[PDB]
Amino acid sequence: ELDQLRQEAEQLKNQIRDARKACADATLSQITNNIDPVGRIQMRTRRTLRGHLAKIYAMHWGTDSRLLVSASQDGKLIIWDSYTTNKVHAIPLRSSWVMTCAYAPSGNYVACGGLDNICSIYNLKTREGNVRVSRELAGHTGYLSCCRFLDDNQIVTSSGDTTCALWDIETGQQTTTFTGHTGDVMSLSLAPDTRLFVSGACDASAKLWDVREGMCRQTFTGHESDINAICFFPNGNAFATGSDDATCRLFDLRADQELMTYSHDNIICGITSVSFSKSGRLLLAGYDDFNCNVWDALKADRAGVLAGHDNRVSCLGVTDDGMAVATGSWDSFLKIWN
Amino acid sequence: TASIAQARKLVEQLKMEANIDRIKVSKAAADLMAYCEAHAKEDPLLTPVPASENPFR
Amino acid sequence: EDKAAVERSKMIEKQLQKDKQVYRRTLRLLLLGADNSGKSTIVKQMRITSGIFETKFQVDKVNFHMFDVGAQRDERRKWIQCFNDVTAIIFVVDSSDNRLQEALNDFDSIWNNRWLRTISVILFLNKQDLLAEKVLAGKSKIEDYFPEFARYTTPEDATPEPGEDPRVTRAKYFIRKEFVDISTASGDGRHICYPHFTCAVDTENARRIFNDCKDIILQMNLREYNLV
Amino acid sequence: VQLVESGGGLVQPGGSRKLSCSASGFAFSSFGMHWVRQAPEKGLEWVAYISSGSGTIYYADTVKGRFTISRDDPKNTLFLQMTSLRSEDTAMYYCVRSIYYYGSSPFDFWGQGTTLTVSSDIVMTQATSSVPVTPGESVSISCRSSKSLLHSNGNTYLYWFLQRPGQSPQLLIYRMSNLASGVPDRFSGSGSGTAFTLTISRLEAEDVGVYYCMQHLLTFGAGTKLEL
Amino acid sequence: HQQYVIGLFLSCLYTIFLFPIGFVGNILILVVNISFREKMTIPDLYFINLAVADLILVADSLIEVFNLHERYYDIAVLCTFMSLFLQVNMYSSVFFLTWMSFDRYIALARAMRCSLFRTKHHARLSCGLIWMASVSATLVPFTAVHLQHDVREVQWLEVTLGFIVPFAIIGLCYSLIVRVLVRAHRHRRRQKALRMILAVVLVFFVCWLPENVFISVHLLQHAHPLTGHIVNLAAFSNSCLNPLIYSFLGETFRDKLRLYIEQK
Repeated sequence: ELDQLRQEAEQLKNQIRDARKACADATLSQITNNIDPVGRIQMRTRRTLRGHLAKIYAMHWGTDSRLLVSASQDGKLIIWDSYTTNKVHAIPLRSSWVMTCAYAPSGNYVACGGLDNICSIYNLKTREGNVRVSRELAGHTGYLSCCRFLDDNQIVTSSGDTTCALWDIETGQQTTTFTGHTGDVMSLSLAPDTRLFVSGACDASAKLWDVREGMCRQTFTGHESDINAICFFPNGNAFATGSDDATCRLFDLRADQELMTYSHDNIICGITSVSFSKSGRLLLAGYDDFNCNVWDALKADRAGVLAGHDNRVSCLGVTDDGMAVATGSWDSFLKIWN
Repeated sequence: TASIAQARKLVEQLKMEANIDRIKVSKAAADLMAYCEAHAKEDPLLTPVPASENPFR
Repeated sequence: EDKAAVERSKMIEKQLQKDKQVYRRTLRLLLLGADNSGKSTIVKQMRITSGIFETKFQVDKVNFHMFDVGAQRDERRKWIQCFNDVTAIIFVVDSSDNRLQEALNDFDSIWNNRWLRTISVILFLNKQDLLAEKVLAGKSKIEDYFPEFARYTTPEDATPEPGEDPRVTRAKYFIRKEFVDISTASGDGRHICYPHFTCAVDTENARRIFNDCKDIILQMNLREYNLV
Repeated sequence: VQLVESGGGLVQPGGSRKLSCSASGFAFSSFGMHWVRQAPEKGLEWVAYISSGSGTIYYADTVKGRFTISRDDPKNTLFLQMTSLRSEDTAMYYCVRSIYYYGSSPFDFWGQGTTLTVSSDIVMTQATSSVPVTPGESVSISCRSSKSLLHSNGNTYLYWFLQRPGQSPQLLIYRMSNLASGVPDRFSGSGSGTAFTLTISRLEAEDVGVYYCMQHLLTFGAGTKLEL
Repeated sequence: HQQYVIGLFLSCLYTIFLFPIGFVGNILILVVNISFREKMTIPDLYFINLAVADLILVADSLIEVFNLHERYYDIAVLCTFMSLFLQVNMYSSVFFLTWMSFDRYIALARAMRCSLFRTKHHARLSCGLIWMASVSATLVPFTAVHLQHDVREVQWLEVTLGFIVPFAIIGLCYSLIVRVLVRAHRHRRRQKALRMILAVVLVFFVCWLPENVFISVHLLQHAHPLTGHIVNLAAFSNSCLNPLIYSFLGETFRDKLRLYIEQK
């Protein structure tokens, strides 16, 4: 039975590959030959948000586009007022080892998680004027890689146990569990309509899930190494990825195959984070080599470099407004680039 | 039993992925290009905004 | 009033400096080791689903934060990025054990990891009394698993602890030599392995860790001051 | 969240007193406290302020030097010692809680207060002293300011307070547009930067009371009463 | 007549061998530690300050080379400014060597339970204090003599703050560091650091002893032109060697320089 089932699975793999290849008439490079290249994109460090003790591992912009939460391995969440560099909050964490942080779209909560296998929800707007833990979402058997708020009550989280889970914060129990990734899930990205989310794992494959149904819609396997970053294209029909193999790949949900790969021969180090600009034309990627490269999404060539970090650029994020880009680094400073 | 059941689940997933229809990569690229065109003006990073408009300087 | 907001930020920065002092004054240790190794007993004997079990203990008025990784997947590639820039790694091995080759491969992976390249390893060879009993009894011999012990002879520098048979000293020094060889193969001077012959009940473990942290911090400062 | 004032009573004009307010149910340290006096048959008047961490302190010109504000975090108590008094100082002394950071709501909670008795400014003017009205109707309570309350940063620092008879004031609208937590959507805030309007849409039996405008660019308005 | 021959020989040897070391090494140290200024350690601050002092002192020494002092002796204010500038620079150099020795002792011997003191803020504060103390040691005696009136007591103060106390502190600190290093190396690369410490202490001793002894003997006793030239050359030789023995005779700053070359 095992051999027969494997043969059937390989036949299905071949069918999927053939269909994807047939759908490949042109490539995004050919279509984007016409469009004039973005040219030289230059952005300067408008702010430096210092005050963290240890490596900054994650950051997330608030929907208001001014406040941004930031996590460091010293057990500190700091909500910065990006405009004035003010520390709005400094939430001490019960677990020093934090690998992810999220900001609720309403701005009322920040989620947090890491090597404690727990995603802690913090209530920013209590009546006591002190940020307190609103919930602790236990149930993962590995570290929390990424977490994102669907709303004030729903949060979906990756894990190093190779599963993604959707939670109901009031109840504190997993509404549904997404299984199928063969390696540690390293990042999420919620679609702008929040009906779909895509997760990259250490098995070098990116999967698309349906939150309401709870099942993998389709799978993408372009990369040769583990995926460290993933972000949805603003249109919601494509998403970029970042892998240790030092290349981004842009997939389209409807073509169900890679559209383009962003890589250069000198670029020989892994990617830690990726995101698009407001229009989706620029694909900002952070790298292990202490700097961040700006790519022309439609084309395949660098449009600039956000050099200026003294250590690994661990996290990167673009305001929902699209006005500025915040990049955190293992040297413990966030920098806002505009 | 366990291995064959897991293989059955994997085969079902593969069948589900195969059954879904797909569009031409050319059309996907055209859609992405059209989206980039539509909101190009409203992308401050793409089109550097003056110092009087952005809130950082 | 944004002036009051700036005052609040000032207060937060004051608290952050207060905590920065504690963070600087404390040393962080990553505890590793296979389940058969008595790392759990090592943390238990410290007299001061979940993924980490922090242990606080203090020696000569210096605080040590020892982190033991708990519920985590069998592959340690990714989460060991966090423990980059810790004071040291305490890799514990069962000397008696035979999964000693698994321990050797694990130690090789830890040593040659990209991010742990500047992290010294306080290599613990635990359960040495059990190794002594294993060798003396003759039920099992390391020659069955490793062929070089049929050729190895005790080096001169091997100081015999009183009451130790020559056979057990030779065995334990062969075990030590395995790990020292793995460490010296890639040791470029950025990180140093610190082998130790230890037992579960030994209260000397905290003192040994403190001494090796003293040496590691001495090397770090020496490199910082351009003396190495 | 509970702030109960202490002291109060009869004092001769040359005498001294000390009002104490004990905070309960919130992190008293993080909040900057105010003292606001409510003289009989007259509107609110801000007395003094002490920021978080016993930092910046301000007093009104009338009581600058005469009064002194003090704060004790361990006891969660706020003190207001008056070395000298007058007949004017007779007033219900409220202790007001406020916190300042982006998006916060200053002056959200008001203590019950104690009635002490005794033997340039941005003047706020309210268009009407009293507004006879019927239940179920909308009322456009309006006020003006000496100078535009719209700051360079981009928000008008205007606050609206409702004082139900026999109650302490309650924050309705802060920064001219934002409803306070627990305030029903009946109320609405609007303004031009120099003139402002609190346009309640449907009156309720609990919405009848005296409405005070305040600026925070501290001065309160004369107060507009609602008569059902 | 051979007196001038020997003097010229010594001056040429100096400006050929040692002066390039001093000058180029000091500008290179400043360039390397300013290009990566964001990544500076506490020792880097002291290295920058000492490099500035050494660069100024070697620039002055270029005058001592072939005794071009007579030119600037023509103007009184110029001579006074040069004298005070050189004095403050030498005092800064000596005090920075002493403070670096003490800071090395703190960092190595007391590496546990001294992180509070050794903060980059305190490092910059100590650099400022050292510079201010050097300026004081230079001006205060000068203005005191000027108001009251090469003075014997002033020269004694110069000897005390120039060699005796700084060398005693340096010797004590580096002896303690040698003790710590040897004891640690016996337990569980330290030979390089040991020989580096001995090199720095010997360089300081050999270069600063001649001038201070030359002053001291005169303080009991120019008729010593060649000897004065030699001692001044040695005093500047201290500054010339400093950037070598301290910065790129070690591995950390050599790696920093390699990175600067590769990337800049």
